[PDB]
Amino acid sequence: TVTYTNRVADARLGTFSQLLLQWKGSIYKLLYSEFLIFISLYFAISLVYRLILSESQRLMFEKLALYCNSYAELIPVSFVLGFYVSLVVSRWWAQYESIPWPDRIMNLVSCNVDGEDEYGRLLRRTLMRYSNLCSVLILRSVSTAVYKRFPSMEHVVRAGLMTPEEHKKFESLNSPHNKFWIPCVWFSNLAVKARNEGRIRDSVLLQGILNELNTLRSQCGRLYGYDWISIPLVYTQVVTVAVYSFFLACLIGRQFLDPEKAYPGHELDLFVPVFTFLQFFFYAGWLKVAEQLINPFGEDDDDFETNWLIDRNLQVSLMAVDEMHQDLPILEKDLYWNE
Amino acid sequence: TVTYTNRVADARLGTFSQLLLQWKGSIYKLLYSEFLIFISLYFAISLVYRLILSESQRLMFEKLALYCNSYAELIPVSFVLGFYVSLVVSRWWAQYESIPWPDRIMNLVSCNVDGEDEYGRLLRRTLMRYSNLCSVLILRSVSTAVYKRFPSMEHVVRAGLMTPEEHKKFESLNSPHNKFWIPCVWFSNLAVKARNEGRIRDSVLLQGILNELNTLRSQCGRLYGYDWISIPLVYTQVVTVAVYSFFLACLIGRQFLDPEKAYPGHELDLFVPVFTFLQFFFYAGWLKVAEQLINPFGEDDDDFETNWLIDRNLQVSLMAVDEMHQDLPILEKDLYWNE
Amino acid sequence: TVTYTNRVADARLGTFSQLLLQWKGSIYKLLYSEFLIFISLYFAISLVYRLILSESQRLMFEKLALYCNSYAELIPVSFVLGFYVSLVVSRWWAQYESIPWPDRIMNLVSCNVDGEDEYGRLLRRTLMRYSNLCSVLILRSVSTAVYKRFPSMEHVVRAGLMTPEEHKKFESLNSPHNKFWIPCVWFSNLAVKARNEGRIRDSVLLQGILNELNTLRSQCGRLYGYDWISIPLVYTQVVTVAVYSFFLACLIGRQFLDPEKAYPGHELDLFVPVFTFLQFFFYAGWLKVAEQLINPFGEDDDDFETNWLIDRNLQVSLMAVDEMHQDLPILEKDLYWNE
Amino acid sequence: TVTYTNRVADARLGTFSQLLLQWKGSIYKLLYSEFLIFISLYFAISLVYRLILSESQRLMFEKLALYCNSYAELIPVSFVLGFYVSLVVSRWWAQYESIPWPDRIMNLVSCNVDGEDEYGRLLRRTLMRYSNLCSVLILRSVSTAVYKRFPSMEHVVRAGLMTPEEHKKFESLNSPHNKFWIPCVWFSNLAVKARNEGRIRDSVLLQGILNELNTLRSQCGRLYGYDWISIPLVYTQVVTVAVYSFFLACLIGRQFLDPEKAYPGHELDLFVPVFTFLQFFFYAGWLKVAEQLINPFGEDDDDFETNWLIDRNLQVSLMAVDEMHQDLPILEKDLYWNE
Amino acid sequence: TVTYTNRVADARLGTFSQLLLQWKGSIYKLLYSEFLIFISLYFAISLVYRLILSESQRLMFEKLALYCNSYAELIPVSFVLGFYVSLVVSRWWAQYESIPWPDRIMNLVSCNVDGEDEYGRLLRRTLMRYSNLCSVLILRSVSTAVYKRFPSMEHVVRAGLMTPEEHKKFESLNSPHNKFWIPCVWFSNLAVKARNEGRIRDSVLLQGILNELNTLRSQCGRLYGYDWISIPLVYTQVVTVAVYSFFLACLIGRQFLDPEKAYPGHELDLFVPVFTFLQFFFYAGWLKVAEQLINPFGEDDDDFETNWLIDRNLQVSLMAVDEMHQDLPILEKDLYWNE
Ligand SMILES: [Ca+2]
Ligand SMILES: [Ca+2]
Ligand SMILES: [Ca+2]
Ligand SMILES: [Ca+2]
Ligand SMILES: [Ca+2]
Repeated sequence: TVTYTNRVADARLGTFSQLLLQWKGSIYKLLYSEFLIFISLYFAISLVYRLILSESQRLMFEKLALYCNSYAELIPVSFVLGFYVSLVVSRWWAQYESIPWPDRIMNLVSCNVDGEDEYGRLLRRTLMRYSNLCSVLILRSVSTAVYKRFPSMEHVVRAGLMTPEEHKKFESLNSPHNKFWIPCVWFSNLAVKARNEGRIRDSVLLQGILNELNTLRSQCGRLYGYDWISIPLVYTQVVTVAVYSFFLACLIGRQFLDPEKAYPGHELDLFVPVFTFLQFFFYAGWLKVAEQLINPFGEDDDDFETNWLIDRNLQVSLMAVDEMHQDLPILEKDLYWNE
Repeated sequence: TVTYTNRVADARLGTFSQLLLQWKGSIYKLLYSEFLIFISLYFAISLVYRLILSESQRLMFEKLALYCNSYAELIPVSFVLGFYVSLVVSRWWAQYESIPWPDRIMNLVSCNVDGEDEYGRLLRRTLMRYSNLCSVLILRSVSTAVYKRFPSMEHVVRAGLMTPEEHKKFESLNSPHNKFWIPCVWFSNLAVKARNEGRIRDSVLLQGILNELNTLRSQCGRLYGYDWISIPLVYTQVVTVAVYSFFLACLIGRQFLDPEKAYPGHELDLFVPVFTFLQFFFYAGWLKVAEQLINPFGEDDDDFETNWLIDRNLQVSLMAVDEMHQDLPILEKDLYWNE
Repeated sequence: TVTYTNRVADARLGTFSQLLLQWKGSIYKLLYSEFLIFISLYFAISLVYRLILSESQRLMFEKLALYCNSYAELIPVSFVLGFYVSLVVSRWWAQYESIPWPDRIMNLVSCNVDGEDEYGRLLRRTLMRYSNLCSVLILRSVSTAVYKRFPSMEHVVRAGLMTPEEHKKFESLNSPHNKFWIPCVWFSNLAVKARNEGRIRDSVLLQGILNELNTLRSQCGRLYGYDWISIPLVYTQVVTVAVYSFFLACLIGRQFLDPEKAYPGHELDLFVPVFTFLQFFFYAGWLKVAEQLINPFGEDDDDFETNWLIDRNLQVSLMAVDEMHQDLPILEKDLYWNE
Repeated sequence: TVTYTNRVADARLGTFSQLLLQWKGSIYKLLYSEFLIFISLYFAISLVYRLILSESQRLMFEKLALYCNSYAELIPVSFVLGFYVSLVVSRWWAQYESIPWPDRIMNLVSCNVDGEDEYGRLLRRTLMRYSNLCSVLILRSVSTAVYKRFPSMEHVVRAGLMTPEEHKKFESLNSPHNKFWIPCVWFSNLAVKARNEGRIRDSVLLQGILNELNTLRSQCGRLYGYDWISIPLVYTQVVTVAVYSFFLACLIGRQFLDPEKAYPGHELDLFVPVFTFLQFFFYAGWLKVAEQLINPFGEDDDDFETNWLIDRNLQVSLMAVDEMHQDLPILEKDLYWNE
Repeated sequence: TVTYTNRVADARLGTFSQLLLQWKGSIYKLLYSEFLIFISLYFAISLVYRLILSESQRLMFEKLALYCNSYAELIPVSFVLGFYVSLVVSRWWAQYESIPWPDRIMNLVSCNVDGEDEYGRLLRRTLMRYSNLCSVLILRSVSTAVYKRFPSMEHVVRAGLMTPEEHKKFESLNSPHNKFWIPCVWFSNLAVKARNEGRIRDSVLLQGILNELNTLRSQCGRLYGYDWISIPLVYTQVVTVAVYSFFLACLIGRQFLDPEKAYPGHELDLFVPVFTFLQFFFYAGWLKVAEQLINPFGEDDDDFETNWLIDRNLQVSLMAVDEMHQDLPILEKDLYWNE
């Protein structure tokens, strides 16, 4: 993602005007190629009109230019872009909040699974590693950056997320579907084993741990559902046909005709339409918003930083249930102590 | 569904322009017949205008064409399509998230119902099969693809979802309503029987299993509610009358009149209106979005893959509570082991 | 409600065009009287213009018709109808999901309240009957169809929902407010009595039953809140003044003036404006959507079927906690049994 | 509030047309003064134009009227009113659902706190009175009607909501912030005291009572948050500058000019513009919707009835935990008793 | 924030018109510099047109002014501002409700952690101080005002939120990420230690305390997610290019041309366009709404008062779990006591 939230905290004079001079993740980086194609086509048509055509051909081209200028209409294009980009942004933020965080399971496994010896330490680390693996196996299915980081399951083993005996048990389980649900079953079986051996005290603490497991499972299921069910293809083809029809009308209708014939609206020849190019930046950039956000797990400048998030979740989890189990600072009186 | 999420991960040059060359689930496959009817009517009217009519008849037709061209208005049609398609897409995604998944019940039944002998194995398998049956009995009511897969209850028996004694008990229960709530009562009675025989340890684990049962029941109730309560019929008839009135105005008002009489706006005869046909693709495709998504359990190219989802849920459930009960990999130290 | 969800499963050629030939719940049944009033007023003004008026009076009427045709403006009317109908449809679907279903309480009372003798049977039936009564007492307050079914509390007694001793206890309780909260207190007291006599085993099962009771109470409170707090009256009067002002402009501005005087836009006399009548069907039907859905508990063709839903809930509840208490089919091996 | 939900149940002929003849809470009562100011300014300008000005002054005024009529533009005003009123109505209904209801705590305190003697009776009444006080102390902060009912804390004591020893303990607690959180701490301490004395049986029932306490605390926190964080002032000033700029353009541009000079669009002198006044009612009433609903706890005709709701909550709570503790009707067989 | 909710309770005559005379947080304070730049550029171009240019240059400037006036189009600018400001306001209110409040943890820690001696007092104070620290460490990451209050962790120590031994333990924990999750692990370990020493009675009360801890952790995670994932930069650059293109068209197209040449629409020379400046206030202020609300934790007049909220939360928490532990008013009969 491109974070600029510290830049737009106050509403000063140059609040949003300073954001037009940025390159990374901007509208220019997304519209360079389309703008150069549009410039090339426009000045090609204009120079063919000025230099090649004969006089009757010029008259027919002027009539065609008036015909095409009658259909350059902005309002329904603005409608369909507004509703489509609203749908895309709603699904974008809805996909962000489905990314699973291990912290709620971390707080309970760090405290409730007892044992300051080796075995309870190993038990807590294995539980949080099973929680992180259940998230990595769905992020490598919904994202291309995580999939380029983990192309095979052996790359998941190399990273330390899965011991080779867990990989042998993982491949021995025979299922033709996506296997992101395997560690979230291993977690619950290990938690019940830990209770039956005497590490978890009562049933209530075990059921709290299992409820947070099911919450993380529902998060992974939401990510799977957003990846598997896209925005419909016809509703994307409608907005592209609309925007490209508007720009095809503006390629011909927005020419500068001959002023000696005095057409209404064509009394001046400027050789370069500034406002047509600004309308191009407006409409084509407001389509590129929806092009960028339709899959936020890719590799754009403003797609989600998911590899960083995997690294954070693994380090924080194994830090909090190993180095922070019953390791508290000394209970002292605070500054607001009355008596 | 038609998945193209891997294709639109990055915002390259040909991001959405490559989606216009696709056929399966596209706008062309949904607009072929309407477009051919529109082409036939338009060129019929145009050739009758050019070849059959006399001169005074030609003058009356030109006056009628100016009258009909005065009413080809795009802005309220774009309004009503925008709001209606927003409603349809909101209900579409709301119906996806109501499809029940057995995984939250699966995690708890795989671990908490004890017994490595035959009886506890049979008990866990019967519990997850009662959870899957409560979902299949509502998917064969809300969907046409699941109903063509399971036309009678005997087809549900053949698939292994229901033993014949369960079918005899199912038909002995006399109720004139939809019976999708029967296995979700059998589940809770079998869970309480399993607790009273000594398989489930405490009351807390039993109540956690029953809470996940009630969550799956609420999912099935949401699917029943979305199928039974449609979008109102008058609010669909409004958008169809609007779009067909616009196209009836464009059949006559968008003719190419005789240029020798020099009507304002009709100075050139091109024999084929490109921009009228592009406006047809835009408006008729933005109506076909709402036609396709108004019942996402049918048999379109972008309706929900529900038979696959039933097969997945059954295989994953019976795999996780039978082959994975207290079958864990060997507890080893991970790569991040400090001491 | 008018269900057509099986008709619009696929996006065929005649998907929505077949819905224009339906009568029950359609736009025609809602716009018959307004359309006949509009036709009568329009042709009255037109025939007075053609037959009664003198020539200077004709000239003044033509000037008035041009003045009124200058104000027939469609875009803000389409704005205010779009936002108002969006609010109405949002509240409509929000009121559907607040209707209470007894099934979550049914699953727990069918299993956890023990006793295969007469007393436990009577206890379970009394609990589910107290759950259904707490829903009927709010549906007869928010709906007119349920109120015509149950005009007095004696009609609730006749239907079997309330024994006469419960009616005596119900009328002995002195409160000047709506008494839909009485059976939801009787439920919790009977559940605690059932626990203290030895029927409910532990505290956890009792608290699960009471939590589902409070969920059904929150559902009834939502229905009470949606009925008591309407859409504001000024926001309905705005959209009616807007639509009726547009149609008052179209009564006079859309006349066919005399072609011999050659007004711009009035060069042809057709005697019947097709597109004005189609704009009438569009705008008046898109107002009738909001007229129909503003109270979905009435007696329209697409209001909620609430009497059927009460009958279903009562039959399913008393069936599941009496005939299905510890009455399970024989535990057999399924078809996917491995060993 | 103005309830008309029983009036608009069916979609008859006079469904919404009968709502235009109502006065209480209507558009007329909110637009009387603005409409009279607009009428006075308009006819003042018109009579100064007709009677006072000389001929060259008349020519300059006609040029100014054409200039101002060129800027009376309706579409962006309709945009900004639509989005702003959508925000106001969304926050309005969101503030209704945050009003706390004591019924979920009432069901649990009526049943779980044991004791048919004096002490348990006093304990249950004190618990529900602490629940109601925690709601009254935030309704007298967010509302002006509740604040006029309870101007000081002594008026809260007079009403019986707070005994004078509770007022002494309430004022002894020294905090410079709003003290609506004090009775919601007293509730939890009294509940734990009641458990430790033997009135509440187990820990599970105590934790259920405390969870419903925290739910009511979150409701009060939502009301505090909606009152403290208003809609931004600049986003209200934008819509008022837009609507008043449109009406300032219509004061001068919508004059009836001299017909003898034959301006295009001013060929008739009617002395009173009907459609300009109807556009005034439309736009000014669609602003008065947002003016009325921006604080729904005031004293408009369609603000929330909060004093009634406080009276209801207090009477229902003290009725249900005192007169209805273990006072059940006699368990009889219902009408659907099979055997 | 700027609170005016007490001012707009009723819908009087001067309800919103009195808000146009306010300065703090208004549209004037946000548009002063842009308005002066626009005034300077406009009157510079106008005086260069009136005094410097020759006659043929005047003719070319009039042609250029007609060309630029043909592109001053308001409707798509109003579209894109409406949808963008709707997104900004939705995220604004969504970020308000993610601010964590300690009151739900406060109610349970004040009652369930036993001990009226020194040790239980210190235990309850340390628990609520760990809850407040977990909120301060994320507010100093998402806000600039809290970060200017707490620039280093030593400033957090000075304020009494963290004792120096807790700071030594906090810096000994080695993690390269944001450490706002450390006190929410210390809380759960101290709660389990308090249960194992005999202060918390059962497992159910401990699990309720831990569930409210996880709820506050999810609140802090939501604030972190809204700060880290901004609105996309291209979707802000689109709306700024649109608004600045409209104002660049209005700088030249809205000039007052020479009336002696009698251009259509330029028949009068007023020297100052009132309606162009009002359209500037409308569009530029409706952009400044989105400029102000895009980061509501900054230092605008209508950003969130977060330092006050931190002070309130700390004082209320340490007041309620120290001075209010088992300190109840005397149980007296209320005014509604029957017998
Ligand atoms: Ca992307
Ligand atoms: Ca379909
Ligand atoms: Ca109705
Ligand atoms: Ca108000
Ligand atoms: Ca700000």
